[PDB]
Amino acid sequence: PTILEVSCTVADCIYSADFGGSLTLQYKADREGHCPVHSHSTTAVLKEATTHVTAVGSITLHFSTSSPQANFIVSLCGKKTTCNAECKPPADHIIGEP
Amino acid sequence: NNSGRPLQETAPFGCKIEVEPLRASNCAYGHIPISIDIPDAAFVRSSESPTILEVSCTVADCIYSADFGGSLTLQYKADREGHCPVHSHSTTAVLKEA
Repeated sequence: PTILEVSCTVADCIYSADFGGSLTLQYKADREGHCPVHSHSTTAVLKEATTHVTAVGSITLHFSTSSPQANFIVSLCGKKTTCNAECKPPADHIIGEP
Repeated sequence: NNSGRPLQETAPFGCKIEVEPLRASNCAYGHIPISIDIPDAAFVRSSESPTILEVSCTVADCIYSADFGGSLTLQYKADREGHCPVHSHSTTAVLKEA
């Protein structure tokens, strides 16, 4: 399924080792399938890899970033959209994760 | 004979003076800073609680008072049925429902 029109709306985000960022992709596609989602930046990584895509709807995804600002392109079945955000400093000081 | 009035009828801020031990109960004054470490079990990731695509607010007739005399309506669009919390981030407004 090659999606037709997708847009990105980013919720509260934070730059830390843990997955302290969330966003939503509002998509309009043509078939029910298993589209692969990805991040096209070196300073952001998603949690989910393959997401069930419907005809029209939304998908919520998580991400971790190292930049103070989320200024990164997310790709869904090839279609690219630039997510613009503003991530605050982390609340914690130390983590048990890399 | 010249004892005057007791402190029960003169203590400001409406603090009820009680004895054994001497103390003032329900003395409403100032603010207290409270730091709460909420357990990690209560929190849930954003992918479970239904994010809402958009919300529009329409305020009905209101009177600024102590009682919950003001009303409003929120037109919401979401992707799933859930139990969302509602808050007012202004200092001069509070909500009956949370």
